[PDB]
Amino acid sequence: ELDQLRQEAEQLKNQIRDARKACADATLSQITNNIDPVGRIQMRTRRTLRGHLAKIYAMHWGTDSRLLVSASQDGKLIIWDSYTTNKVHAIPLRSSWVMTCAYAPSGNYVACGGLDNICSIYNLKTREGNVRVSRELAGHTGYLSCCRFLDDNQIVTSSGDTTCALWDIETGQQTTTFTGHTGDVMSLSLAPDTRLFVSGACDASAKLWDVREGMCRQTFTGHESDINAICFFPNGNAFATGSDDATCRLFDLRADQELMTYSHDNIICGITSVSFSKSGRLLLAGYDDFNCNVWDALKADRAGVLAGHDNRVSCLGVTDDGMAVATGSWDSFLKIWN
Amino acid sequence: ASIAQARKLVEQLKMEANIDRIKVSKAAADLMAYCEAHAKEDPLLTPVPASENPFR
Amino acid sequence: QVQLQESGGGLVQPGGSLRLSCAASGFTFSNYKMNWVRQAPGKGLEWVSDISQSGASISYTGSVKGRFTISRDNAKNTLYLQMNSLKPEDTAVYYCARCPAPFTRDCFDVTSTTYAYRGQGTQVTV
Amino acid sequence: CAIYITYAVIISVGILGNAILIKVFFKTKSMQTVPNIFITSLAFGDLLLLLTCVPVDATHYLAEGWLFGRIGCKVLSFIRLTSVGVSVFTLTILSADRYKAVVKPLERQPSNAILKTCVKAGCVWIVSMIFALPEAIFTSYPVSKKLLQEIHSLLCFLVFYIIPLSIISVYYSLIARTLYKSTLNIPTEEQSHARKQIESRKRIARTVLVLVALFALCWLPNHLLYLYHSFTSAMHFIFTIFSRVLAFSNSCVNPFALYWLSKSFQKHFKAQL
Amino acid sequence: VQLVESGGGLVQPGGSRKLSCSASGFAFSSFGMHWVRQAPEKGLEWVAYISSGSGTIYYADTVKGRFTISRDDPKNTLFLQMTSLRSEDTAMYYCVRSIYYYGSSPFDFWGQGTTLTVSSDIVMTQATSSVPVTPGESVSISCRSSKSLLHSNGNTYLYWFLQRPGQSPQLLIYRMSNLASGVPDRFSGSGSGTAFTLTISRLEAEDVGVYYCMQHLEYPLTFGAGTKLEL
Amino acid sequence: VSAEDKAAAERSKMIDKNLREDGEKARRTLRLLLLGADNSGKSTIVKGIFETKFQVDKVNFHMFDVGRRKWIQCFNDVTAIIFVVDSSDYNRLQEALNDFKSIWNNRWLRTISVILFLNKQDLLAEKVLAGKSKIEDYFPEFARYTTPDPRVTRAKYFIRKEFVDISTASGDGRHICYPHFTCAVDTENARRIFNDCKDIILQMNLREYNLV
Ligand SMILES: C=CC(C)(C)[C@H](OC(=O)c1ccco1)c1cc(OC)c2c(NO)ccc(N=O)c2c1OC
Repeated sequence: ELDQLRQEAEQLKNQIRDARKACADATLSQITNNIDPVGRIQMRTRRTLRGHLAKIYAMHWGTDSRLLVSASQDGKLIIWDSYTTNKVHAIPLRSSWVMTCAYAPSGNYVACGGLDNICSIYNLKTREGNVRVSRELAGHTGYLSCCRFLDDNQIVTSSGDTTCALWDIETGQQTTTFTGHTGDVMSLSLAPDTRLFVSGACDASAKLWDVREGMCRQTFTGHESDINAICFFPNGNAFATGSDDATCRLFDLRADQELMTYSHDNIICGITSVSFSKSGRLLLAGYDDFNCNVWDALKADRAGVLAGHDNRVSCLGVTDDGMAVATGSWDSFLKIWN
Repeated sequence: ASIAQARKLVEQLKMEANIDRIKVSKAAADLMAYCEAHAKEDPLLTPVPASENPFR
Repeated sequence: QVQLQESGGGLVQPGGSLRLSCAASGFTFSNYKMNWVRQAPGKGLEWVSDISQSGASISYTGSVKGRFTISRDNAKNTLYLQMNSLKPEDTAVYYCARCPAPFTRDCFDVTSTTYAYRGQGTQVTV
Repeated sequence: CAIYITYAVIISVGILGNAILIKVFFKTKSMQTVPNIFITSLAFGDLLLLLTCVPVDATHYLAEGWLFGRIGCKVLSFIRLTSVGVSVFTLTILSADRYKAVVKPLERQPSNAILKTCVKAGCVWIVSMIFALPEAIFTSYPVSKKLLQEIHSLLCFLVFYIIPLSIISVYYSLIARTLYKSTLNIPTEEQSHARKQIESRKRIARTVLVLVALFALCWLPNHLLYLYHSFTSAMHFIFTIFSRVLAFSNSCVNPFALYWLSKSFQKHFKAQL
Repeated sequence: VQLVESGGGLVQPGGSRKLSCSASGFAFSSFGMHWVRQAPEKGLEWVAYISSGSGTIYYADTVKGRFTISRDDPKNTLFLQMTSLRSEDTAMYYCVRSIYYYGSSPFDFWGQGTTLTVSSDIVMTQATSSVPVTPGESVSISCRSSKSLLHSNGNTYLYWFLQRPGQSPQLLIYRMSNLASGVPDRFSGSGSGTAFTLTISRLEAEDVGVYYCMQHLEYPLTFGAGTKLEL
Repeated sequence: VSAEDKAAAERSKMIDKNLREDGEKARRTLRLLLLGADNSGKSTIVKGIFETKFQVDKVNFHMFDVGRRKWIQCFNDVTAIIFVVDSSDYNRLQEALNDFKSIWNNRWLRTISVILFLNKQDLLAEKVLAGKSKIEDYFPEFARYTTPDPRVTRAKYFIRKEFVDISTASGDGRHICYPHFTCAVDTENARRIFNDCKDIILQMNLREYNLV
């Protein structure tokens, strides 16, 4: 009976909540109450990457920490040499509604997707000296909101059809599909070991998936509205979410519950992007009020502001050695901060 | 129908309920330990001298 | 966890009265603009009424204007819909739907097929 | 000496208007883009004109022949002439640019043309300096000035009052006709969105014609006096001071028009002051 | 990729001859194109260079004012006009493609080469010229430069080419340590700023030939004399 | 910088030039978002994404029909939103009004004007002439509504006034709605779109030029 199934589901929810409550002894703030304050964090715009003629939806850093790819709604992917601000590549797109982009760890490929429901893989290393689309991954029934390369032949995409998928670019087939979200999945983040990933959807919950197996391991709730950003802690045992209730939250996989809340009274706009520092001590979040805030992740005290964008900050990344922060925005400008 | 969806939700909740969880104090201590162990090599946390900065 | 539990529905003769309650938890009730949504048997979701964050702005669909009264209690996190002179065409399942984002007036997707911030619903029949 | 009060009031009003305009430019991020470049170039020219016109009142009023050196009273006259030229020419170019914005709206352009407008403003400054170059002698042309003085007067009158007035009048008349004809295309009825646009566009057109008339009536008397002196007291001194007051009165009008039209500028002025 | 050059042959001294190269199989418009000579029984010698879009053009000091380099992007053709040819321009002319962006591999592909017969800058001293060797024995090829090839940005602009007997040169190592695509992992490059060594861990029958060193630090590009490995 | 860095910078400058030309070519087109509904006949207005292109008076228009709180944010830089309403069916009229209100009040669509096409006026005229269906049942205010065949005229004016009241209840002039009446056989809808977009761009120029 439907009523009996609902009763069993709510009983299990109560049991899980009680287990989480029992497992909680002291909040993260109490533990990190004696930690020395991080102090004011001042970053100045080292580089301003100009050339996009429309709002920027996504950016991704290369593993070399020097090359980055940016996606813009004018149907162009631009690969920047951030040291010299030289445009290495400019990739025309079949659809100009791109809302995500990725850079392969090897650096041979970039990916993008959007309202066309397709992830396109582009080969940067061709014998013809030209960038060409390698594979087009079709099968998602909603807009692609994120994509992350696992290796040169495996990619994970989160779509607007409330599903996340793992692809095999060699054959262009969905190897496994991750289901369970009841809202549009907006972003995903891969663990350092690339065995698990976390995805945040429009149902105000994040889920931890097993790439090899293909089912959700844990579900994390606590946000009051749609989750727009997510990113792993550098050690892979935690992650931070950025949502539309003007709040960032930190979750621990082992504790399977919330850890700390990153909110302020005069912040009412939603968070569009979230990223950690190299050591995980600083959390950087992009907001709709045109600014980026730096949060002391251990103490939930704001450490700085990356003011300098005149529109919504849509993307935000940190290099693999932590030497810079690149924030793109809806004013068609990218900035490198240090 | 929605009966299959309810059964799937119940099965997922049951699979999620019976997992091991550590105390939140241990998780906080581990995050603190990582942050203090990798603090020195964080350019954003501790700014580097302009000689080694590649974005002068 | 965002939850909306509806209660107060039942069976009433035509021209009778009812009162529906929507106890809310998992979110700060004050910053959100609440709605009332119903699904007639064999029909899709229909928007019935809504109330702003403080209760200053209140709107109803023309079909139920003058018969239903919406109100909220931000202290008790409860949403109400007083019903007067029920009609045979008013039988439906009544959902309590929350606006997707706080501090905002527009409410997209409230009447969607699989909206995430809607209640289970209560059945009002005449 | 009942007229010096009006002189001081006009100079103070113009100086404060240009100061608040440039402060709004350099302080507020929202009020800083391609169209504001010509506005603030005009404000700079107005400041230079007012501050190079006040010393004439300070020195040559009563029993004070000359205070500054000959090079001083040669550089001051040059700066006054180049400020007049840059203000008038930036008025003409602003008229043209507004005409392009209004009458040809679909021909969008400014996205990275900040350098183009900056170099155009620089060219306006340079051409004003070149047109003020013939004043690099001394009162200019002390003696033996009956033909050179006459040709200088004719060319100055033409270049500074006929060509710019003609251009600004024709462009602003075209703007007025376009706005009046576009008032009809507004949804008219179903008010609170349509009638507001109608009233705003009619107000803009009226302000535009008033601007043309004010420029003409303010700048005519000074050129008339100069032409009369070039062709060949009590009442003449009053006429001269009134003519100069009218000539620089239009300077105060330049920021007031944008204050009257744009409500954003009105709020910026009310916040900054 | 394919570069074919035509226009060589016997030329009377003081005459004029035009060399044309046709590029097929790659985006010819995105590559800067070079010309390289090789007089018989002598090493290579860079001649000219035209940028992508013909924006930048360079000539060797011994050809400047007589040779003219041009490209036809719509026709994917590269030309070299030679006027007043004298009795030392007799050589085999190679067309080379080279694209420049961060991480690129210039001088990757070399044309077949056409033969023409008639009648201050960094010197790269390669010292040894012939070294006997047996297959399976590791070889080190040394190099020297008058001026340090290491730049302030950290790139040591030294290029290693191999010219097999009766074949065009092939890029082995770019910017000192980078190993070109399609090259076996046996080859390696090392050297700090002036003394460079080319290492071949295992020698096969296909590794015989003349190995050349090139500097790309400054636009008068210069080559070494070449080391010959024979069995 | 080195020789290779110089050539890389030259290639970057060539890329910059090509991007500038592409943006100049793409800035002369006007992008529109078609946001009707099923039974509204929005497809037959102008004679994944159903993109349709039309050109009148040597001005190019690009219309995007996606086939919602998240993907609607991509269309915040479009020239205008073309909202098509089936005016004959009174049952779905309230849903159309709610949809129009949601689009109008959105945070990212708060500066976009809406060209409202009240489609199928002929069917509405036939329905009101028949008299079988009364607008008063669905909309009680139509019973006490008098216009400022008269019955068809007051029905049309009430239907349009509902949407206009929604549009003018907020905005403060940052964007306005352009109501129109369409019969799904009218061939002038492209001209209406062009004139309304020209007025929208004119008002935008007036705003950005400190004239309004
Ligand atoms: C626009 C040009 C005029 C001629 C009106 C110009 O007037 C103004 O620019 C002005 C600005 C504010 C008020 O007036 C001006 C220029 C002159 O020099 C070439 C002189 C002059 N030569 O040395 C000697 C006496 C003048 N008589 O006052 C005089 C002068 O005024 C009439």
